[PDB]
Order: sequence, then C-alpha cells, then structure tokens
Amino acid sequence: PTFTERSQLKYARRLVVKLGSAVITREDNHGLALGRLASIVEQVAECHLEGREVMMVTSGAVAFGKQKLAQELLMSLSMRETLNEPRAAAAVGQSGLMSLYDAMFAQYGVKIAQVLVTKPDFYNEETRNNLFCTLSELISLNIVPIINTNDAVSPPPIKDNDSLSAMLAAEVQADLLILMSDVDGIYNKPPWEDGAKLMHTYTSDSKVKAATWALDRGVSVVICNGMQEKAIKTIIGGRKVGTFFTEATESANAVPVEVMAENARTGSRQMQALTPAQRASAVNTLADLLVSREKFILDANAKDLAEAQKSGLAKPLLSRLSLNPAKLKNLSVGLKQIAEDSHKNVGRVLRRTRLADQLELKQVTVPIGVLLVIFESRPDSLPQVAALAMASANGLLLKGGKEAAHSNKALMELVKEALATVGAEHAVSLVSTREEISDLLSMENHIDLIIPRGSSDLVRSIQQQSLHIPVLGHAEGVCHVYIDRDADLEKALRIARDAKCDYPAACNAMETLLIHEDLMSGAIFGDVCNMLKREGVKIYAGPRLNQQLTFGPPAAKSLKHEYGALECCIEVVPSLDEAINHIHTYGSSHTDVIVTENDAAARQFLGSVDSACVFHNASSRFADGFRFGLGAEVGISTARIHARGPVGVEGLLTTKWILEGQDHAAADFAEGGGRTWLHETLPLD
Amino acid sequence: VAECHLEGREVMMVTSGAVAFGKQKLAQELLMSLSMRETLNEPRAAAAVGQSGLMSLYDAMFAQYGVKIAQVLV
Repeated sequence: PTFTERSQLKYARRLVVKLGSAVITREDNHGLALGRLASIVEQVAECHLEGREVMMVTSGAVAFGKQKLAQELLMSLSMRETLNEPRAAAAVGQSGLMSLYDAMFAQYGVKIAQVLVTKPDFYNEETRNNLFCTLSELISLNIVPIINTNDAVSPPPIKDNDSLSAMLAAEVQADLLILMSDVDGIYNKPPWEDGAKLMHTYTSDSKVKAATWALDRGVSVVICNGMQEKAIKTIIGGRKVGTFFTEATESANAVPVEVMAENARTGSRQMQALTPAQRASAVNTLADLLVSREKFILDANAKDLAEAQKSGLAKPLLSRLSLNPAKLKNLSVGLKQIAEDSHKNVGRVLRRTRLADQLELKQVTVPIGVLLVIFESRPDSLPQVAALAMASANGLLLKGGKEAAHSNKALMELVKEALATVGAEHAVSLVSTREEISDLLSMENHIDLIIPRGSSDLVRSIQQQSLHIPVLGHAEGVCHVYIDRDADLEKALRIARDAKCDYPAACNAMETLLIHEDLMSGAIFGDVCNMLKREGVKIYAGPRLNQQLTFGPPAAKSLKHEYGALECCIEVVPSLDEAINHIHTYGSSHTDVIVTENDAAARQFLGSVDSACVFHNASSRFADGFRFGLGAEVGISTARIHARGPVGVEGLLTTKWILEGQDHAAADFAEGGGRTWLHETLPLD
Repeated sequence: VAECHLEGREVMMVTSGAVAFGKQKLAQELLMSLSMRETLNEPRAAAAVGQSGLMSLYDAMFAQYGVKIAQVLV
C-alpha cells in the first residue's frame, strides 16, 4: 500500500470506483437517482480527462430491471383483471443502464465498454489472465470499462460486487479503491449504540473484510457515502472524508486524541487535592529548572529558529522566535510572582449562609478543567500558561505551531518533569505536529475553553471556525479616543504619542481618533497631524472631516478596518453623545479613553460607554493586566460573559454549591414540617 | 421486426458482428492516441466495445417503436 496519507491521493494514477445499489435507486423505487448518477459520472469524466486511470464497477441492475418489469406486467393484463425474478430484471436493467451511462459519458467525449463477468471466471487462471490483459488494453486505450457481474444468466471469496471490486483492484494493480456505499463511514458500534466515532483513518464487516483482504495486497482502500455530494473530487481533493485505510501510526508516533484529555482530567482531579503550597512548591521548582537548564533550551531555541530562518516565513513570527536569558530571567521572576500570589486562589469560600437549624451552605471556588491553549509559536508563553494551569490546578491541553516545535518539546519535557516531581502525575499533555485544528475543535465534552493567544489571524480563524465551545480572546482591537473641548492640548499630544507611536502592532493599540469639532479650530488638528508626520503616520479621514476640510488627508475604506501599522482613521463630531453613537456603532467595545478636565461630561461618558474598559488621561497600552497589578494574565476577553479584557487567574475558576444538612428534606421545610428559612449571611471565612 | 411483432408474433433476434463494429471504434481510438511525431510516417477488446455500442443503437431504434429490448449474453 504505497499511498498512506490523505495528501498522497493527489498522485493516484489508476483508481477503481465502485457504486452501490443504494446509490442508483431512490427510496420510492420509482426511478433512478439521476442526480447522483450524473454527478458521479461528471466527477469521473473530470478526473479522467485529467489523465487518471479509472474504471467503474456498477451495481443495482436488478432494481432498474424490477421497475421496468413491473411497468410492463401492468401493461399486459386484461382490462377486466385491472379492475380489482432475478435474471429477467437483471438483463433488462443491464441493457437500459448501459444505454444511460453511454449517453451520459458520450456527453463528455469519452467512450465506454460493457464487460460482464461471472464467478467461475476467476477460478480459471487462463480466463483470469485473458480478462486481465483485456482490461489493461482497454484502459491503455483511454476507455472506461464499466464492469459488472453476469447475473443475467448466472447469478452468484467473490460473493458480491464488493469482493469482485477488491479482487479486480488487486489483479489490475490499481492505486486507489473507492467503495462509495450507503453509510458515511465506520464506528466502533452502530449509530443506535454507544460509540458513534468516525474511523477517518483505520488501524488494525463484509465490506471491512474485503477492505482487509485487498489492503493486504498493495492497494489503498477508501469507503465513502453514496449520497455525499462531490464525493470523488473531494476524496481526490485529499480532504478527510470517509474511512481512509492505512497501516498503523501507533502511540510510538502519536496517541490519537482523547487519552491525553482524559489523562489530563484525571491528573487535574489529582492535583485538586494538592492545594497547600504543593503547586506553589511545584512552580518554585519549575522556575528553578527554567533557570537551571536554559543553556539546553537556549541552544534548542537557537537551532530551531535558525532552521525556520531558511524558510523566512514571517518577520513578525521570526522576530517573536527570539529567546534569550533575559527573557528567561523575566519568565522565571514572573513565575515566582505567580508562586507568590497563587496561594489561595482555589477552593476559597465565597458565601457563608445558614437556612435552617444545622442547615448551612457555601459556594466554593473550583478549577474549570480541560484547557486547550492554541497559539502561533511564541514559546515564551508555554511555561507562562503552564504555570497558570498548575497554579489553578486545572489540566491543560497544549497545541502551538510547527515552528520551534523542538524548543516547545524541550519546554514540555521540562515542565513535565517539574510536575511529575510533586503532583504524582504529568497532569498536562502537549500535542503538535499536524493536530488537525478543526477536528479537535469540533470534539466536545472533554475540552472546556479555547484560549487562542498567537495573533489576530488565529482568533479570527477560530471564531469563524469555532462552533459550540467556550472560546476566549478578542477579534480585533478597534480602540477609540476622544478629546473634549475641556482638555488641554499637549496632554492629548503625549497621549496620542503613547497611544499609537508606542507599539502600532499591538492588539490593544488604538486605530482611530475622535475630537470635539469645536476645538478643531485650535490648531490642535494641525499639531497632531504634524506630530503623526513626525512619526510618519499614514492618515485617513472620514465624511465629517472630508466635508470640513478642503484638501485634507485621503479617505477611509471602511470604518471597521484594522491596520496594525502607522495608519489611523480620524473623525470629528460635535456631540459627546454622538461619540457614544459612533463608538457603539463601530467599536469592538474593546477600549476607550477620555481626556478632559470636567468630570460631569467625563463621568456621563464613563457610565454610558460600554467598552470592555475605559480610562481618563491614560493610554490604551495600559491594557495588559500586568500593568493592572493583576499578575500574569492569560489573554484579553471581549466576550460578553464571565470575563472582560484583562483576564487574570480568577478568570480560570468557577464555583460549586455544597451543603451539609442534618437530615433535612425539601417537603420537610414546607408547612408540613417545623422548618424555616434563615438566610443569615454568615461572615465568610 | 417491430412490425411483425406489433402484429403479435413472438420474435427474438440473435445478432452477430460485434467485433467488426468494435474494430472500427478501436482503430479510430488507436489513431487518436499517438504522438504527433509518430503520426508523420484483439478479439475481446473490440468485442466488448462493439457490444456496448451496438446494444445502444438497437435500443434507440427499437424505442422509436415503443417496444423494449434486453441484452442477454451467453
């Protein structure tokens, strides 16, 4: 079986389609699946005019024949009686079906040739070889030999069209093999069972038996879904459809998906009972080991970035690939601060209240569970997020990028060691090297939270891709600035300086500007535009300014665009309320800032604006959590739930209600029992 | 045949000459599949090809008269 991977399909030369009887007929048994049939034939004529070697093996003649025979038998009775067989249908259907195929194909210039066979024809070797050389000749002549079994005179380990197709594919020595059947694939139990798990690849029934048999002779077998649209062009498209069949890539190559997740769940439950300074000691040891074997990891990083450099794929990426013992020291000290602050994050009380005699309760913090972080290779965060997990005592699934994968593996074994030290388990599992983002993205019930961290491309591709799963992270940092008629100019000057000039590539970086039109005449417009020129900032403009000015800067494509570089649209309005309108109209509710000296307008703004965060005489670059004294954050959430913007450690917990009644019961508290409600909010511990 | 059968008689042709038609088709193809350089100077194959095409032709012709046919190889 030369081919082994669903990219290698691009290069199959000789392939053998095989349609099932379910494909041809409908459920009404009143015709054909003409749409499906002609679709298959169009795909085959395409993939053959390409140059490939293709030879269908049909089926379902008897169904068509039965339709025809029934109609005739109706049409041949006495009108009196109207007022109250394998071989026959076989032959009739064979004729009509060949005619139909022939018209359809000749619509594409190609030519066909019926070839009927029987079972004993395989037992005579000479017959077998005559058939073989015949088929090879036909194919060599650019012909599409539509094979079938001579059921018309001799109905039938060849016991079907399927085993037939297998034996053929072997003898013909073809590349591929497609059993376009009724069902869509394979599971470890019927759909009306437990374990509806698709066998997108198959390691190592009648269908499956033939699959085994043939696959043991050099062919590469597939099984698709007959009713699955654009089947063949997509299988050749390489995309994972149906149950591909190849040999094993066992855990020596990769644990498939889940065992990692469940191992992580288990170890999370383990460390759940390992609170008091256990994980603190763990992160202490981890920072130590980070500063103790950096030479190894420095050299791994150096070599891996040097390897990636020959590709030269992305200057931002290749620059983030920088790693030096300065960053190592920064990571170590941040992790030390994590160890410090992470003392009593978990298992902490929130409420203390009694309802009845000896009937108290509380609502206690608790890890979230299985976390899947995803990020372009910025390996500096790997130990960061690992420390976050092991402080929060929740498991963590890891999947970065192919870049720096070796350095990532180094960091991974580092942290795995440091955790196995105390924790009794590597309650963490990395996986990389072609981890089919969409697939595990679709998998549910084990993962909890998607944490994209790489860059805006990642978060976008996720949001558009992610479906039915808690995600995090913003989509784009379309910040907004407003300056009031009650604001000194140089303030706004240095403010816009720190705003745009500081790091235009940031996510939380400003990309717009809004000014009270009243003060437009105060030369401040010119001041700021000239300052932007001092920084060489591309300036766009909007309808209000274009109306206002004569020559002016160029226009703007769309108010809801982001640049990431020295480009910032600028608009101007009269009304603070109008500012509210515009912001809410375009802004991502991500960030905002007010520069003014009156609080009345300022506080009205603040109370009215619905950003993720608002400010006063400050900088959008303040949005880093670490700047908030929040400790090591994990990301920036614009989602309307559970967390806003700076997401520290607490954004990685939930609560759990616990109660200890004596013998209490619900109906007991009703008037039928001497039980009351107290709701005395006991002072939390 | 369609006449003498719409009359009511019982008729069932037994054709021949598939290989000739097949040879015509095969020759044309073999021409159409050479390098333009070389252009400047088998029972079973023709059998099957002719069988297909011939059955198609009979089928169109007969269906022009309402009757229906059915290939039977032996």
